[PDB]
Amino acid sequence: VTVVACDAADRVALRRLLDGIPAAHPLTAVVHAAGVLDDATITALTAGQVDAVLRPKADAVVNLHELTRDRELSAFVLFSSAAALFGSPGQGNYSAANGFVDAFAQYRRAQGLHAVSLAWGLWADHLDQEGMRRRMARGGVLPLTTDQGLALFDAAQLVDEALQVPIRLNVGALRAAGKVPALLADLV
Amino acid sequence: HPLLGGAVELPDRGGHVYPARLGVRHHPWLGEHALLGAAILPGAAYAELALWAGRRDGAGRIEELTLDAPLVVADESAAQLRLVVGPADAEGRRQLTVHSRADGADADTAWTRHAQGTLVPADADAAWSGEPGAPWPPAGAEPVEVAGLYDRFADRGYQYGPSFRGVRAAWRAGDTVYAEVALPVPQPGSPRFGVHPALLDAAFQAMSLGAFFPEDGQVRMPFALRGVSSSGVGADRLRVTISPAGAEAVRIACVDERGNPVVVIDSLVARAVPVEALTPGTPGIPGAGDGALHHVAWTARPEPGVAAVQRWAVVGAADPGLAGGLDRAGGLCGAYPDLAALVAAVAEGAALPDVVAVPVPSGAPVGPDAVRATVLGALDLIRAWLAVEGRLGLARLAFVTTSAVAVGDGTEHVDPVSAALWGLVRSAQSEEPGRFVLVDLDADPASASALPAALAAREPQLAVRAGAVHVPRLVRHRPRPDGPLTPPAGAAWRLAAGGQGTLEGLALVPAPDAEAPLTPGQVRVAVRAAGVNFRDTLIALGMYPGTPVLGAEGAGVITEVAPDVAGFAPGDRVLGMWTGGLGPVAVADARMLARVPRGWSYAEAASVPAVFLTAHYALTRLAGIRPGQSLLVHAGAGGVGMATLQLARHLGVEVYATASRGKWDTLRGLGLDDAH
Amino acid sequence: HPLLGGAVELPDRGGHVYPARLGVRHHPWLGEHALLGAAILPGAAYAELALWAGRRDGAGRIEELTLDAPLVVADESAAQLRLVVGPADAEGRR
Ligand SMILES: NC(=O)c1ccc[n+]([C@@H]2O[C@H](COP(=O)([O-])OP(=O)(O)OC[C@H]3O[C@@H](n4cnc5c(N)ncnc54)[C@H](OP(=O)(O)O)[C@@H]3O)[C@@H](O)[C@H]2O)c1
Repeated sequence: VTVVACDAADRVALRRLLDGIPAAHPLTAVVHAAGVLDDATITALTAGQVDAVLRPKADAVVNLHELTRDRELSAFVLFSSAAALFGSPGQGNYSAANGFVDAFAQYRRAQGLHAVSLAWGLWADHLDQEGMRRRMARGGVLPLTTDQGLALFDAAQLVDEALQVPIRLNVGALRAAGKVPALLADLV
Repeated sequence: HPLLGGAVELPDRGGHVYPARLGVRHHPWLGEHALLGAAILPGAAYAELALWAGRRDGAGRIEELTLDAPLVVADESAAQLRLVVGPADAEGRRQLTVHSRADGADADTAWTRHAQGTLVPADADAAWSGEPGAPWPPAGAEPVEVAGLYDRFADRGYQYGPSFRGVRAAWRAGDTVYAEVALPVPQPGSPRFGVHPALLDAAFQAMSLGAFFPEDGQVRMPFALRGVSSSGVGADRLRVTISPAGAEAVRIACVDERGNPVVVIDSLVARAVPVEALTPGTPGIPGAGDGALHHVAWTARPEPGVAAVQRWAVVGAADPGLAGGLDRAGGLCGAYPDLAALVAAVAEGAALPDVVAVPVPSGAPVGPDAVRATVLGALDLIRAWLAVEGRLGLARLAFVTTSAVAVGDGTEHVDPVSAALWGLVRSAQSEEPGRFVLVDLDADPASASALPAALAAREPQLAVRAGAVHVPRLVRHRPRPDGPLTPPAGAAWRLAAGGQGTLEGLALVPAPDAEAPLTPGQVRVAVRAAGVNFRDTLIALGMYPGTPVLGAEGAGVITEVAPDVAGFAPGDRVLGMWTGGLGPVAVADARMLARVPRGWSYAEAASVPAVFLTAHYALTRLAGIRPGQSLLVHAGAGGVGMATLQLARHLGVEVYATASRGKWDTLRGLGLDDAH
Repeated sequence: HPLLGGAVELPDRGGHVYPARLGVRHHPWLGEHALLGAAILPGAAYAELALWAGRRDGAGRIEELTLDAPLVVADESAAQLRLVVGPADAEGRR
């Protein structure tokens, strides 16, 4: 095991990382779990606030895609959010980054490359996040235990969908209160 | 007290502290009260605690009791609860707060506050007890259908376990409701409740048995209780009277079988349950027991029975072919270069459009630089649209992208850049509902013509494929005939003929003989790809139950090696010939292997063995062909045919060959004349 | 602790409560400190309690400790004493 200081969006730091991987044990797979939150309403979100959130998600994913063409990855996994699919309010830039990631897996599967985007629900185990947990609960998302979250990672490895949504939903609580989003209408 | 311990003294705030440890193993009924998938403590439980601790320290009446956020009961080792009693003020009144924190949690994690209220002295001398003889049920009360009530609560979200299901009869009488409740199981232990929180909640259940609440079909819990005096002691069966106190408040008066007033609530107010206020208890899964694997499903709409129309205003880069589709239906009111021009034209008397369309252009390079541009431009535009004054703002803002999503479960290409805008608006739709729409189009000009129909569909996001509108829906993943195969639970498995004689019968089946120990001369391969011969189709067909093994060839990475084998070691990329390679694990003979050339894909590698070995074995070892000889190759555009032509050109062979006249381009490209 | 019991939890003020029962029969020395005819608890006694309970809940140093009025020790069955520990503020102080 190695731990490396590397901003995955710094195309020179990542290239300097990959070049320093042993030749007898070449890279064969990637699990992308870099992420940054910086929340603000549409009328309030700034330019740097956008750049700051896309940088780990979109800017990094693209570098991993272009710096590894000389290697055929057996797995290439992208962590997204289910707020990209549902549209969690006050998180426009976060949704844009994670929506780019979802598509960038569909964009690799089209080319014949391994890829999967996982639009995660909410995990059981922080101020920028303590604001989001509030907004994912307001929409009926419930926390996924640590083991159960991993089990979905495992089982999703067996399914040939470029985009998959491991999530736990309190569908009854939205039907009760009448706040059912259109996307969820068939789960009642 | 069955739950609380001794009162712990408090000099600073002045007063007492009643501790209590909560656990389902200690009190199995603590979980048998649950709403919408969350096992929680009923509000009725906080009342028992208050009337008991309050009678002891003078303030036996509750002036007001407020509930802030419910306390969920998880699995064994539930959380401890503490009640605080305030000091006696100038009038004898004492404050109250209730708090809970997860069992064993650290001193640095804080406590959640669940209840606060105010207690007062009250004398029971005034109206101690009633008369034992008034006709109860009152004359003219309508019997209430109690049959199967517990199934009817469940359907709405009142998930009540064996301990609270005790409403056995009831009657409605105009404003008021009369009902009898009784604990399903009496409590046999000498630490007993005066009135079980289960029996009180059963009384609370009887509110939803009348018409006290709006017909909004949503679930309601106790939120605030005012003027609660309890007099008697030891009541397991009750007779409850409920009248409306005010317009939005009800008064509850329950007696024993003999008419002795046990408790009276001067006013209870219920309030709908925030969905926010839940954490999974997993009693009886009303949704998602432990979580599930979902995927979006684009499902095509039926062709609309009639032409649909809106007023349309196209603002910006008019993709060629788009305006033609909108104008067919007669909905195109104006083309404009930007929003600023539209705003002026309409103030100058142009048509107020139902829909303002914003054509997002494809072709952006898939890189960080163009994403910021696409986002920040949409961000600036949205902010411009919300500042639009007048009736023009009421129009829907339609972002019309090109292949920004994956409609079909195939290899559908996508534009990740546009899908970044798609996500920005995705959040914007929630912040400002009804303001924006997303409609994605393929490269078919026919789809531009379905765009009116798309916007005859109040869905917020939409996609059009070949002039057919699709709407997205999240869906729990499940196996499906007529769809992709699902590999078994094992790590090792392969593709195998089902024996029914059909391609539907192909199935991914466990393959233990791959995992098995190796004999000499063998290796085990973590297969990455495998080739397919036309013979492997014929095996999939044919109705004999015993069929040959599918697969002949492949490439992958070695995992184990027999001790006699040299020249291959764990970790080496290899291609070769082996049976049953249509799965992630295969055993192979080391003789029939080769190292994968630098720079090949596993697919390129796995394609080669069958075709070139057959063509090499035949040209060189069977026919012993020499330079200058002539060769005929039937089906030269096929698999083994192409391979034969490539070797034959290297061996100095004059090649003639046949193929379908449409494949002659493939032969003339392998270096053959129209005379050949 | 020879005098104090277990820390009793407090959600409202936030923090802990250390109870203790005082008695000359339990601790004969509690009376052997007296000034001008009054057997009392020395200020030195309140310091021990503070450094012990304080080390356990993070704040092992006393910035300031003020004594308002002495506690007299009468004959057998002396009075109970309670110590309260505050919640940790923005700087860790209690
Ligand atoms: N392990 C094995 O058993 C093994 C090993 C080596 C080879 N093979 C055989 O080699 C082939 C490999 O499969 P593949 O994917 O590469 O397919 P393919 O052979 O490349 O394509 C089929 C060819 O067969 C011709 N053909 C034969 N009968 C025909 C008919 N009635 N009508 C039209 N065309 C006919 C076609 O002529 P046109 O050119 O005019 O289209 C076409 O070129 C299989 O047939 C396989 O049985 C099997």
